Amino acid sequence: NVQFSNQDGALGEPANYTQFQHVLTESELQISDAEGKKGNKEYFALDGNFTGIVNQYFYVDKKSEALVFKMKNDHLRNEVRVHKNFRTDLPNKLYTLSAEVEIIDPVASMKNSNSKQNEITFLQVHNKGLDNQGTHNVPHPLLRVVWKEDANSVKGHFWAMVKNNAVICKGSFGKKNKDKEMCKADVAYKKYDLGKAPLNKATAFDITVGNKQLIIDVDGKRLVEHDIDYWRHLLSYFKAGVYNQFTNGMSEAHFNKLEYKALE
Amino acid sequence: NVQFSNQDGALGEPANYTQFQHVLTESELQISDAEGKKGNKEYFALDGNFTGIVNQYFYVDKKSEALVFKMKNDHLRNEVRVHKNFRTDLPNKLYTLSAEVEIIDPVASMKNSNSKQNEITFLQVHNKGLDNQGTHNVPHPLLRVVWKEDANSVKGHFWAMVKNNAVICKGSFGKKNKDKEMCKADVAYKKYDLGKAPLNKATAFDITVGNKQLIIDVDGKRLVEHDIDYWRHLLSYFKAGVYNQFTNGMSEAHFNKLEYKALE
Repeated sequence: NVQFSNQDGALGEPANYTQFQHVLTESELQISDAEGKKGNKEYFALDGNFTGIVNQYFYVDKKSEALVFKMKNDHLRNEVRVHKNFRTDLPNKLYTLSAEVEIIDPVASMKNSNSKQNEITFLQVHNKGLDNQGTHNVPHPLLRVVWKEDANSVKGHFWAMVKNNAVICKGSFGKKNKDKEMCKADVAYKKYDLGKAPLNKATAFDITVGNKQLIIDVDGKRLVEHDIDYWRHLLSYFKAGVYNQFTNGMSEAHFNKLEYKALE
Repeated sequence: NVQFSNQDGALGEPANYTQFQHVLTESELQISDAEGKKGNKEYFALDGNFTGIVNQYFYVDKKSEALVFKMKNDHLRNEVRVHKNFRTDLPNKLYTLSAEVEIIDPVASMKNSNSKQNEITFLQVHNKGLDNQGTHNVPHPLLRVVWKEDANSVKGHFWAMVKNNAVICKGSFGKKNKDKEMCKADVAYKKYDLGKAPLNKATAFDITVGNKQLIIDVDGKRLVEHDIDYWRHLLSYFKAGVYNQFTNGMSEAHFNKLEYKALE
């Protein structure tokens, strides 16, 4: 049901913008049908060919040349997914996602939200599983970089939400773990305050995974340096865009820059 | 109702024999009620205190001073279980189980066996799981060292059955995997012929786990040297005794030597 159109030239087509071409070649698009049903998502450019992949939710702004990701409704998404499923535990192999991002009027996006979370996730490190096929996938990402509306009265900061073990804590395969100490919100996740999100300007994020480390630089400052030995068996991958943890509004993220690099 | 008895002195008590004291202090006993239900098991000596733990199934033969393990019925068990749940992937930590074992008249144990397997497992490396609590236990041991009746016309040989991935292939948590290629018998397992099992003679087994390697010496000859990078996340442990994969018989193994050694 996802439809593609540049609105007769109103919207720039991402594959035609040189600064995004290489990360698109390395990725596919995973995007919800915004008129569709909760949780739905569809995959495009499975081979990294983004020719003609553009619409009102995924496009390059012709004036700013920002790569724009939008999506509406709770738990729908719109994300570039870098194909490499990499090991996170090897000393000679480091994988880096570099973005400059501005979240556009996030307060308005959430003005009608009935969610207790009220987050926009715009960068992720997820796990594929034990192998490239997703065997024993853990349904929790290693990392969500979010814009969070209100974290105990701290308004509008970026946060890194870090899964701090490899334990399935929800769903069909978490029934035995759900109520254990390991699956408590305070144990299963480590939260890093990445500072106030500014309006009208971009913030640089550099996420480096490998050598049993999750590293995050924010505007060039090292804010996360987290050992992930516990994650060593899980092949992992990058996503960037938007994924909604709020109800009844439209999220909007502008990427001035989005690059992927593997150092082996 | 697992009961203990030295049969008024007919049977030597294992805790009183110096060559076995240390391995017992580091272990517990996991033993079926031989009159009990399929798959049953009870635990004793949880603190490594084997005083008073002896019966017709688990005792020291007074004349040979052989540590004897016996058990009857398919998939009933009688094993010592070393308590250390160790990492297998670290270069500076090696864990060794050293045994000298004779399988007593195994052909007669399996006289009336209706099993396609017809094995006696007497040494295992199993996994606890991600943690010391058994989270996400994989219900497949890394290693079973077995006496096998007939392996494609090869009779009475010792074998190392090595689980060759970390995939759950059976039970409630294996439904999604059990029919996939990774779970096929000749994919999930690597089988090492460890040579003919001699009668009336003991055989030396030295199993070393650590540094991403599973190593097995038989009579001082290096017959298994298996990379176990795939297992790196699974805390693992040693078992020795008898575990029956054959029907309507009594297994019996005699351990002249049983030592556990951690080199950290």
